[PDB]
Amino acid sequence: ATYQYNMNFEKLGKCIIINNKNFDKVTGMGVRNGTDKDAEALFKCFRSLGFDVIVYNDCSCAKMQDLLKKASEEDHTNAACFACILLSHGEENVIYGKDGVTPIKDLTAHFRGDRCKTLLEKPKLFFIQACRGTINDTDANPRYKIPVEADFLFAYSTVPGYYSWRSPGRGSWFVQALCSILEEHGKDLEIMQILTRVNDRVARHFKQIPCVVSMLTKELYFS
Amino acid sequence: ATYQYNMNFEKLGKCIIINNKNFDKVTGMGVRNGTDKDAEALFKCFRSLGFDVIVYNDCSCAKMQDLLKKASEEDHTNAACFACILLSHGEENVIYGKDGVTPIKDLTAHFRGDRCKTLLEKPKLFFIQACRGTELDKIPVEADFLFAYSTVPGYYSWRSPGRGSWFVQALCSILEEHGKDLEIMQILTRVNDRVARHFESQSDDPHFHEKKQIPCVVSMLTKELYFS
Amino acid sequence: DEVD
Amino acid sequence: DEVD
Ligand SMILES: [Cl-]
Ligand SMILES: [Cl-]
Repeated sequence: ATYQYNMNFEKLGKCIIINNKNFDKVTGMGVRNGTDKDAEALFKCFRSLGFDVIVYNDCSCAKMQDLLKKASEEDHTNAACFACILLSHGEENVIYGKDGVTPIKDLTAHFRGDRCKTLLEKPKLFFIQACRGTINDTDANPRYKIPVEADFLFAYSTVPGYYSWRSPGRGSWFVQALCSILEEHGKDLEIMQILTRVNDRVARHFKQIPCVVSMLTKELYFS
Repeated sequence: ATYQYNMNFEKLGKCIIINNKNFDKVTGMGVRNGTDKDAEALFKCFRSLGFDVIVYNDCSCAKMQDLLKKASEEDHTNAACFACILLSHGEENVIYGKDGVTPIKDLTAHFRGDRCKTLLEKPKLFFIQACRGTELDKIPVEADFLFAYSTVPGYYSWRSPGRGSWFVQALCSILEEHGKDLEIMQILTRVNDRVARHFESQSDDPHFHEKKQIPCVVSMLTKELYFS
Repeated sequence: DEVD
Repeated sequence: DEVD
């Protein structure tokens, strides 16, 4: 009860997928073939969880910041949680937009406890398929005041030092492993159980080392 | 059973605690009062789990790298896992020794599968009480690694001079109560909630008064971890 | 296989 | 309180 996130809302929440395939010449990054199959697969396996999935394609850095800012300004009162999936190139601490790079923490900053009150005390999930190279109070009352970075979870396809692999004709191993486990155990297992299995699935595929960065305060079941 | 780590070994594993309290004057780092309570409390709650705990105080950067290197050179064949707790000052990607800083990933690099065969496919646990950059408030890691940070990069890691650090207080409190029952992520999630709700900073400087802290768990684990 |  |  008090150790699980309250999932008794009218809807599970919004899931925003940013699918970056084609990049400007000045970025020096090539076409990400196979990411369309990832986005479509992610669309299906997340709709099944109960998420209202929205897919954007080839977004510039300003575009990525704007749509996430707009989404954080929506009314999530009757929503249980929020999810965001990023499919693009990436270096350390940054994700690639169509025209360049933008700090990942700049994208997630919009959903902090002090900036997004309707998602306060609610799970905020970020799934990131990419390489990784190598402030006010939430409340005036100290009794309800929580850290602004609380209830955040990050699921990276890899760790800094290793590559994030993607099959041009099939898609990334991380997405395939993620959707597969969500289809089978997305309604019965806790989020860390699901992601731990994801880490194993990609590991036994053999380098690529997926990881989870969790600031969650409760256990997360998709009920 | 096939989704858990095999815990059927003679011992749970080795646990090294590095307790850095006093630092050289050249560093300009103050005394970390309360860390002695932390080190002793951690000694108790980790021994209760079944760890072989050893505590070192005020280690240099060379010493810290040495004792962890010597640890990875030991035989962990009959051990289920390995744990290491770091208690000191710190910044982004680095932790303070008595004579300066040293990168955290250099400390953990010794326990990688290619340098530590007897710990291959066994969980390596690293608990770190230190600041990780405060502007708001490289050898790669591997699978079966877990980092339990006291805070999020960019934010402070608080410590009560008379009671100890918030993260350690919460950690042993959860471990003594549910350490034998819950999976490692369940424990750390409750630690997150405990630190996030029970504590707020005390200072006559209103800018640093009643500030909040959320720990950060980085898991590369491939299986579930029960200490029993 | 390509990398990101 | 103190910081690390
Ligand atoms: Cl494609
Ligand atoms: Cl002390």
